[PDB]
Amino acid sequence: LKVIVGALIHSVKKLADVTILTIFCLSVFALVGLQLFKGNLKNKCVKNDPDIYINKRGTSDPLLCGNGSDSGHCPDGYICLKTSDNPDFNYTSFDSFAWAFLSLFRLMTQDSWERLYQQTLRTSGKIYMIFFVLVIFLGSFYLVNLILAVVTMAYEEQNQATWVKLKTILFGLVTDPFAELTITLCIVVNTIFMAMEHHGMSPTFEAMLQIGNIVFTIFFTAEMVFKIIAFDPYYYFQKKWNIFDCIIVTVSLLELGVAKKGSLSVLRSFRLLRVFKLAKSWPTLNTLIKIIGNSVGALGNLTIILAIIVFVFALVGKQLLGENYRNNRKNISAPHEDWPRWHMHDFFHSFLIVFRILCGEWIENMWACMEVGQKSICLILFLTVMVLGNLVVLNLFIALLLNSFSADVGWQVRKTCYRIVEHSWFESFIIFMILLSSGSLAFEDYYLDQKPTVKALLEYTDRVFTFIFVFEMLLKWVAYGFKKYFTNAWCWLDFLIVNISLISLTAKILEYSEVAPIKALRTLRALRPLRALSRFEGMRVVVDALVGAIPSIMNVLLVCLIFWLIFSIMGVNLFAGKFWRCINYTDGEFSLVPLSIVNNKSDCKIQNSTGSFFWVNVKVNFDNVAMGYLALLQVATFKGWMDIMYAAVDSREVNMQPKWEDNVYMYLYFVIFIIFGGFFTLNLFVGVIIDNFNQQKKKLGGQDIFMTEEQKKYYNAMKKLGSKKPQKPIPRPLNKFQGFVFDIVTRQAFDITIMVLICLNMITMMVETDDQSEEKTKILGKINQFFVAVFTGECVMKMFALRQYYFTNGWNVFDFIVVVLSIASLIFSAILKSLQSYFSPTLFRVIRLARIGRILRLIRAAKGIRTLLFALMMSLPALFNIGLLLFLVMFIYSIFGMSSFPHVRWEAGIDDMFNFQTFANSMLCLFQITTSAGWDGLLSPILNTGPPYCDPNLPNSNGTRGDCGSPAVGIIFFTTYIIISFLIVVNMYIAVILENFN
Ligand SMILES: *[C@@H]1O[C@H](CO)[C@@H](O[C@@H]2O[C@H](CO)[C@@H](O[C@@H]3O[C@H](CO)[C@@H](O)[C@H](O)[C@@H]3O)[C@H](O)[C@H]2NC(C)=O)[C@H](O)[C@H]1NC(C)=O
Ligand SMILES: *[C@@H]1O[C@H](CO)[C@@H](O[C@@H]2O[C@H](CO)[C@@H](O[C@@H]3O[C@H](CO)[C@@H](O)[C@H](O)[C@@H]3O)[C@H](O)[C@H]2NC(C)=O)[C@H](O)[C@H]1NC(C)=O
Ligand SMILES: *[C@@H]1O[C@H](CO)[C@@H](O[C@@H]2O[C@H](CO)[C@@H](O[C@@H]3O[C@H](CO)[C@@H](O)[C@H](O)[C@@H]3O)[C@H](O)[C@H]2NC(C)=O)[C@H](O)[C@H]1NC(C)=O
Ligand SMILES: CCCCCCCCCCCCCCCCCCOC[C@@H](O)COP(=O)(O)OCC[N+](C)(C)C
Ligand SMILES: CC(C)CCC[C@@H](C)[C@H]1CC[C@H]2[C@@H]3CC=C4C[C@@H](O)CC[C@]4(C)[C@H]3CC[C@]12C
Ligand SMILES: CC(C)CCC[C@@H](C)[C@H]1CC[C@H]2[C@@H]3CC=C4C[C@@H](O)CC[C@]4(C)[C@H]3CC[C@]12C
Ligand SMILES: CC(C)CCC[C@@H](C)[C@H]1CC[C@H]2[C@@H]3CC=C4C[C@@H](O)CC[C@]4(C)[C@H]3CC[C@]12C
Repeated sequence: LKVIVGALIHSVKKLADVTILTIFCLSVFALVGLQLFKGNLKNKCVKNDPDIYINKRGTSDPLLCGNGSDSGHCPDGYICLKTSDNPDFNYTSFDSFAWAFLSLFRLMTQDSWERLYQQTLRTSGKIYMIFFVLVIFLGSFYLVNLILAVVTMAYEEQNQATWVKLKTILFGLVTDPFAELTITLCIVVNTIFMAMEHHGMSPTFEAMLQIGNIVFTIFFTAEMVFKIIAFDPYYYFQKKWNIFDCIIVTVSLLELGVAKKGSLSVLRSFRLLRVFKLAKSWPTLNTLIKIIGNSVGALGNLTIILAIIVFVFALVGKQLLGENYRNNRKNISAPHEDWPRWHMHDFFHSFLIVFRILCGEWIENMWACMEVGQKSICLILFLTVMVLGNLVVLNLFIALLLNSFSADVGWQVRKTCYRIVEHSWFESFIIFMILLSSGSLAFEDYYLDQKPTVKALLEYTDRVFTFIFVFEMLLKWVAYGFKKYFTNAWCWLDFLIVNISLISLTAKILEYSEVAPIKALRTLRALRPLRALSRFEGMRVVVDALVGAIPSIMNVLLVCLIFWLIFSIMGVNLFAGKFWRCINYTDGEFSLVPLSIVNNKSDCKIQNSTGSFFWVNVKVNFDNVAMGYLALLQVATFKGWMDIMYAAVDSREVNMQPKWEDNVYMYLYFVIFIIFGGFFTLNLFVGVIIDNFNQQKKKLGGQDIFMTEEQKKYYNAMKKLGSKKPQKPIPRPLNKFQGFVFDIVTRQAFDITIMVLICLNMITMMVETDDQSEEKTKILGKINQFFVAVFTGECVMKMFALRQYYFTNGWNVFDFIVVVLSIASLIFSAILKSLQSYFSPTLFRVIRLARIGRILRLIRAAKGIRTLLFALMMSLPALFNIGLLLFLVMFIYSIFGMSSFPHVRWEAGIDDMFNFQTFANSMLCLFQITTSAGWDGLLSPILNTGPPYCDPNLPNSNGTRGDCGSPAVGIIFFTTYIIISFLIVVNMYIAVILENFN
């Protein structure tokens, strides 16, 4: 027992340092947030007229508004006041450290951090984007990387630790190579015929599909009969793949003999599994099948323990909270429906709740589970499931990732021009004329219409810039030469950009600025910032590194697309066009008509006596295979996963009003898709990526990636600083006056005392709350002097002792800086207390931030936190280059969105402050969706194409389609951005992982 106890202490010691780092960073950021905005979110609107709150369209909750300029304003007739109630159920805010640590925890884990990021900005202001980017990068991305690296190192160390029929049979053995190609082509054609379905399905089309299925079944059955006849059970049946083929074909002909053909729709797509037969031709698909098999096979024990854990947690939650869930339904249920959409009453819903927790969404059900049970018991269960659940899942993801993978005078002029081009006077000029040109696009926003001078200046700048670029291009042509220029890869990335701009501007100036293709091309002017990729050394290097994996990414992309086509043909069959519903739309907010009044289309048509009954489809549905792909991508990115998963369960059949959870068991389809097209299809992409960088690195022979030569030598210098830190030993003072001061300073317990004092300062900083007694305010202020005075005295003592000898140490300079900063902050506060200098309290609470600079002293005294911070220090250049590339991508998409969706109707995620009409708002939205959070909410107001959800007919300034977007371009934009950002962030994670690996 003692041996296993010690073993458990071990394998936790591995995460000891990372856990302490997480706790300390969370505490520091909690203190920063608490000081910045405490009890600020409780700023609901109240009508000047008891309490009168207005509600934002589409949401019953009150509207958090705040005083300031950046912060979100409030409708006329309302004054933002510190109404005493927190926005979400009264359970989310920064009014105290205990409520600030949890908010930062859920901001690190990223669960629904979109709401927090758009609330705290609405209240405090837009300028607070800095805190959120900092906590996401330094907090979320960094801490998850380090935890993943800890688990990876632990498990890597574990891994490396240890008659007539006979005549026909003779003639039936043709088995020509043409036969296998023919059968494979037959499989592909069967799939492509079964993958062309839709809502229309004219009778001729239905008959054609039926006869096609019949003939293909006939061919497959004839082939199986011929093979079994030619072979015997010992030869034919003995094969695993033959058994699979026989099972699928017999399940296809039995249903082909059923009364209701594939009425189940699970059997109408059971034959579709045969596409696995393409495993022979496809190595990547073979590897995917191997991944799944070994996950269920050799590595099946880990999955079994995961499943039993999830089942046990779901059962415990049900048994403990179902009675309260039923007794208090009205407390958490939606305004109209009588039951919560997600609850824990019966085992199925408890298991779905636990799966939602494991999926990365827990607070939404946490809050509600607090207003139906004791806060203590419901808080433990929700947190323990997350930590244990996400640890066990990431334990499988690595186990699968380590077993399947790795287990005349003209020529003189030409030469002169060639030499001139290489000159710095032109190179640097072009580099910063490519930066200014890219930057100038940010001012082309929707509000630009209101500043005629600004747009005129911008168009002058654009014309001059394109003229300059044409001159540069023709000079480069006349110097370098046609073949030399066109050989390079980037040379033509500039040529096509220049031509796009040229033809667009020529069309505009030719009084032909009305052609739809011309307008679309002009909308592609967001490609101008792309021109800065070649010039910058680091961005060019990272671009080359990324392009080095296109061959290794295309195969996995194709395999994922096929394995998703299967699930997009299973979903289209199970439920197509069955998502339509009859809604009642009185104001923005609408209530689907109860099935008592209208239960089908004609009823919703004859009872239109209210003037508002509407029959409209869900925004994301399963009508055809393209929408199936979109609705599977939303479930894979885990955003919009409920609007298309609620429609599924409430639908009954074609042209019938959805009923409350009639298809309560249709959640299994989405659960299965999540499992397979997620944990078993991203694991493939990741393994392929960790072998395409491991290769090409062993090929590079250790050459650093994402880094230039100057950055490499700087990295080497810093690596030496990792051992050069110590300076010469300090001589002891000779005179008693300085000698006694020195020998008192340098002592066994001096450092312990200073650390304890910093800990006490942290304690007295965290005891702070919102709206506390004036007595406690005075106490904190006075103890905020007992500490600043003491630290300044100690710093001046150590400065007097040893004179300039100690100044050589860098961190001594750092702590001197923090102490003098505290003194300066106190002086500034005292001076600003005057009657002449008065500003918002935010200025007080931001100047008071110097204390955290004064409590960062523990870093120099830390054990492993300092090592991890050193690793981050070394990795900074690589992450800087990748961040430059990511910001360039974000800028491209910002310009695209600003040009394309500045008129959509403000619904769901979009608001009056998170629109696309301004560059700041566009950057805010793109930063939010960079992690694929709320992208569904931003997409939904674009999918709308007709009334009432959007009014296609609406002046909308000059906006076309009124308040309705273009679903095709919206889907392309958002899907491309999320995929590209996933690639860039996984590059960042790989860079950090390898930097810590060294
Ligand atoms: C939409 O749903 C409604 C209600 O289900 C359908 O109307 C219904 O039509 C049926 C068949 O005519 C009616 O059944 C009949 O009821 C009368 C007595 O009212 C009885 O004498 C007949 O023998 C038969 O049982 C049903 O009552 C009627 N319900 C109502 C209130 O309208 C409607 O046809 C559906 N429309 C579509 C196209 O989905
Ligand atoms: C129930 O009755 C209402 C009212 O007739 C129907 O709404 C109507 O829907 C049509 C088609 O969407 C609308 O046509 C267009 O509407 C826009 C926006 O008003 C307008 O700009 C166009 O000129 C054109 O009229 C129609 O206006 C709209 N009428 C109203 C006032 O709602 C609804 O479709 C009916 N629903 C059912 C299921 O019977
Ligand atoms: C479906 O939508 C319609 C239209 O919004 C709803 O009817 C509307 O109900 C409101 C009351 O919530 C009516 O406003 C007021 O009603 C009171 C009734 O005493 C009246 O005294 C006021 O002068 C005022 O009219 C509104 O007029 C009425 N509009 C109509 C005629 O459709 C309907 O209740 C909704 N039904 C469901 C089940 O969602
Ligand atoms: C949204 C994009 C995010 C970034 C990732 C995706 C990038 C896609 C590709 C964009 C750039 C495509 C052109 C640049 C990539 C290829 C080039 C990538 O770097 C070029 C070096 O590999 C080779 O140098 P050069 O091509 O200048 O010339 C050397 C001699 N050879 C190579 C010509 C024989
Ligand atoms: C309802 C449909 C669409 C989804 C479920 C598909 C199921 C039934 C599939 C996926 C995994 C498949 C099995 C995979 C492996 C083997 C072993 C082989 O020696 C015979 C076939 C057999 C036993 C398959 C039978 C069919 C199977 C169980
Ligand atoms: C049409 C206008 C706007 C832009 C024209 C850009 C032209 C010159 C660019 C666009 C894409 C380029 C091609 C992209 C990739 C390759 C493969 C390489 O192995 C040989 C050159 C070749 C074939 C390039 C030749 C130049 C090219 C065709
Ligand atoms: C190691 C310790 C500090 C970890 C945290 C301990 C717990 C008990 C801390 C976390 C936040 C703390 C609270 C933060 C702020 C206030 C307001 C103050 O006017 C009274 C104390 C009170 C209400 C604190 C009580 C103790 C508290 C709940």
